[PDB]
Formats: sequence, structure tokens, C-alpha cells
Amino acid sequence: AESHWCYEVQAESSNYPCLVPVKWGGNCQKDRQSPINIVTTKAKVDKKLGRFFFSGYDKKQTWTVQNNGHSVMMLLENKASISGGGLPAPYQAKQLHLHWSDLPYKGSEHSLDGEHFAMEMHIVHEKEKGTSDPEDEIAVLAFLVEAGTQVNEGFQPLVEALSNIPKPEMSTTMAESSLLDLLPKEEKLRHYFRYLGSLTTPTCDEKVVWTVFREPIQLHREQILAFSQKLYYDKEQTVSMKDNVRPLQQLGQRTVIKS
Ligand SMILES: CCOc1ccc2nc(S(N)(=O)=O)sc2c1
Ligand SMILES: [Zn+2]
Repeated sequence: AESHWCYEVQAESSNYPCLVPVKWGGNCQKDRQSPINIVTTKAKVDKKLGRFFFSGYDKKQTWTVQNNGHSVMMLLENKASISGGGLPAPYQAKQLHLHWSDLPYKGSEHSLDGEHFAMEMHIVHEKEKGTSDPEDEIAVLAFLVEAGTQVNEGFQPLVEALSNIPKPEMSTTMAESSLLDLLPKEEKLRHYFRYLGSLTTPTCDEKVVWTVFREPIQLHREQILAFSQKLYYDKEQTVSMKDNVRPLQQLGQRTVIKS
């Protein structure tokens, strides 16, 4: 650890040295890493991957949201959970965050058939374990975001909050909203891809069971641009927050499955 981990854009936009992704420490150099490209036609249908059950997702809350220096993060604090989805237990929701760029064809961490989307949103959950860490301790639900002309009203509380947290270490409270406000219609979340991998920022622990839903969130171009326009990586506000994206990792001998 010769310097703090960063994304490539930060290294390229500032003279202050930092460890770019290919140099990350932790478990970040192991072989069951994320994100990946998904060849959709090569992922086999597994019949055990049934629908999700979301709890606390429809409930209107006033969430705390913060700039942690690499993303914007909603604190979910077990106020929501999931089950089904071929998952082996209920998982409690801890936090939601995003990765993005400022061009529509990049911004997502995962790619589907070699296409990146404009953002990727991650909802991070923790396994409810029995008595005797595992490869599926954490369940991250990934939603791809497609750029368009449709104003997503569901996202407005979040997007408005961004102006209040431009620098790292800053928190604000969002206007009343639910998690379902931010997602596609529930009936469109029956199609998803599933594989085992890692966390995409250090320490990149190989303990994530990934879900990438097929159906994108639609967000207006300028609601997407609001992220890079209002947020910074640093207190000095020299680097606008964008391209907070880990490059693609090799699948190796892992298999990807779908519903
Ligand atoms: C302090 C909590 O620790 C971490 C560390 C890395 C990390 N990556 C993700 S992501 N990008 O969803 O795969 S959630 C997460 C949480
Ligand atoms: Zn993430």
C-alpha cells in the first residue's frame, strides 16, 4: 500500500499519485473477480432461479445519502430485505450506490454482450446465516441504467440531493421516496443473470453472489449528467465524480446462469 486506491480517471486528472485499478491490493488480484462481460446467449436457464421478494422496497422513507469519495451511497440500515431469486437465504439491505460515466455507452461495471450502459446501480445485502465468510455472504443486485429522454420521476429525490453532497464526507437527507421508485417495474425483474464473484472496490472480497437484471432503468440524459455535474472525488473539487468504474475482469472457469 504505497498510496490510496483510486480509479484510472483520478490518476489521469490529478498530479497526486494513487493506486489505479490494475495495481489494487487486497483480494483484488485473485481469480473470481467482478465485474464481467455477460454473453447472454451463453448463460443457461436455471429453473431454480425464481422471482425475488422485496421487503421494505415499497415503503416511503427519507433516506440518508452521502458522498464517500468513490460513489454516492444511500444508507439502508436493514430497513429492507430480499428473498427468492434462487438465493439460499433472506438478505438484509445495507446500502445502495452507483457507478457512472458522462457518455451513454459507458458508466456500467458489467456489460451485456459487450455493451456498457450509462450507469450501474448496486444494492448491497448481507446474508442471514444459520449456525455452523461464505462465497455468498453478500448479495448485490445490479441494475443497468440506459440513457434517454424519459424523465424518471422516481429518481428525482436522489438527483436533487446530489447538489448537497459535492465533496467526500458529506451527508444529506433525501425527500420522501421508496426503493421501488428507483427500479424498473417489479414484473420486469423476472429476467436476471446470476454468478459468483467479488466486490468491485477494494478489498475486492470474493464473497458476492451477483444478480444483473436484464431490464434497464430508464433515466434522462441530464439526470445521469447530474451525477458528474454535482459530485467530486475530492474536497478540493478538482476531479468531477465519473468513471468510478472497475475495468472488466476475466470469468475464468466460472459459469454465468439466468432465470
Ligand atoms: C465498507 C463496505 O465495504 C465494501 C467494499 C467494497 C465494495 N464493493 C461493493 S460493490 N461495488 O457493490 O461490488 S459494496 C462494497 C462494500
Ligand atoms: Zn458498486
